[PDB]
Amino acid sequence: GPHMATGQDRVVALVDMDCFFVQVEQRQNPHLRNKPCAVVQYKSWKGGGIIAVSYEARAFGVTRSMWADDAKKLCPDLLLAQVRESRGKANLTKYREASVEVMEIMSRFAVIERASIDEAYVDLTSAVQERLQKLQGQPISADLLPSTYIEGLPQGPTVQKEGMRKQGLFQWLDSLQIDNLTSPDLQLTVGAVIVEEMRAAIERETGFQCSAGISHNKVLAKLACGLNKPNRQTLVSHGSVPQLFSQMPIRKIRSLGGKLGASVIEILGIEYMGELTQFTESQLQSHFGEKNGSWLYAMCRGIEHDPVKPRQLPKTIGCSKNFPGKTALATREQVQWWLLQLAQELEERLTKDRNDNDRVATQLVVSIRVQGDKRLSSLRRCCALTRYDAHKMSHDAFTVIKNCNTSGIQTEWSPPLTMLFLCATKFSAS
DNA sequence: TCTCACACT
DNA sequence: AGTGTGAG
Ligand SMILES: Nc1ccn([C@H]2C[C@H](O)[C@@H](COP(=O)(O)NP(=O)(O)OP(=O)(O)O)O2)c(=O)n1
Ligand SMILES: [Mg+2]
Ligand SMILES: [Mg+2]
Repeated sequence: GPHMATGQDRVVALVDMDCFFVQVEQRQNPHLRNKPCAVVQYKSWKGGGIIAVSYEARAFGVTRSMWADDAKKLCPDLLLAQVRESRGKANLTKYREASVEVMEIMSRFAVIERASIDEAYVDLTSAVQERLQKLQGQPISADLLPSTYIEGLPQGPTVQKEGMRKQGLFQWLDSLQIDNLTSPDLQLTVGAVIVEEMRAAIERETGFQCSAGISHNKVLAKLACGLNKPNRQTLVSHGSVPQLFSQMPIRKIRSLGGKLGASVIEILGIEYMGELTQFTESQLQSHFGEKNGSWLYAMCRGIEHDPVKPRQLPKTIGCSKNFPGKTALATREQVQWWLLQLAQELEERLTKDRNDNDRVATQLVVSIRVQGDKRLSSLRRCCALTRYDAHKMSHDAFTVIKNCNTSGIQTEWSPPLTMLFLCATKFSAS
């Protein structure tokens, strides 16, 4: 009763850019706007691999991971933009710079956790408290929430999309207790007001549209965000959780999309997140471990405590390239040339990073994959990163891996290399 | 057929 | 440390 925590202590949002790399290319090239289009990497093999898809193209069935030649069979008028290539490899600079534009705007509203190139969590608890004081128990107008869905509503005793959205929003607002500044539902609603303002600022100042989720924790905010993408935001209240989870496949929850989620389904013989409530915490810890078990017990009730970490910048800066099939690297000079290419990109990124962000990397991680190996990495080794110098980095990288060459013949390399990866890690202030 | 964070040991 | 999972 009075002592059962409900996980309603924070207001957390997740903002995720819509078809992000496509919007970056559409802003640059107006001819791609409002068209079925996709962003591809590496044009020579089957037209390139698609990594992002506009919503117009998604209507034709175009998806990420399709070859463009194959996407063209579904959507013959599909337009394409190519990722820049530098030093023989895809170069993601344009998208990293565009990400910084967005993350800097979000940071004006609250400390953010950068979760990926195109999304960030926000802890809005303090901002909401501030705004509630300013509001002075005065009602929240639907006009302040023009792109907000309230998950689960309308419900109870119109056939158009926007009509339903308004109907649900009206039911929600009509039920709100605005004279109680500690009401979690009211706190979420003020959170949604702030997120409308944030999303409007991002669109005004960059041209990019995004979606967002507002709830009491990161997992629910992420789940919420995807419910009404694109260009809308979704509020998932604590009360909405039982119905929402009652038919929600386990794999849809962040961190349960892989082997762990598959094991939950298999071991327990369930399908939906809500079905987890029937197990004791000890039962869950017995199957999935102390940490996962406690997390699952709380999460299936809508409760999660993972903090929004104050981190706006990536913790590592890495450069990698695959050399699949018959392209695997088989000579010393080949391996040395490509390590050098990677090291040169890394140096460029590291130097820019040190000037912008007042920090230096101190460890260089080198990873390879040898042909035949079914693992994503064969060998991983680290060494000291003492100077931002590509020739030194590439020579050092070769040293920590040169004993992998099982060829007595010095010039040849065996087994051939199907992947090289260099990553700068362990940053210190500078 | 290119990235980045984090748990385990 | 090095290996692996999970995700954008
Ligand atoms: N496997 C992946 C997933 C994403 N990305 C890139 C391209 C995406 O535009 C960008 C953001 O990923 P995303 O949020 O999963 N999808 P995207 O923003 O394109 O579409 P939405 O579904 O969010 O509207 O990361 C990638 O290069 N490889
Ligand atoms: Mg996105
Ligand atoms: Mg995303």
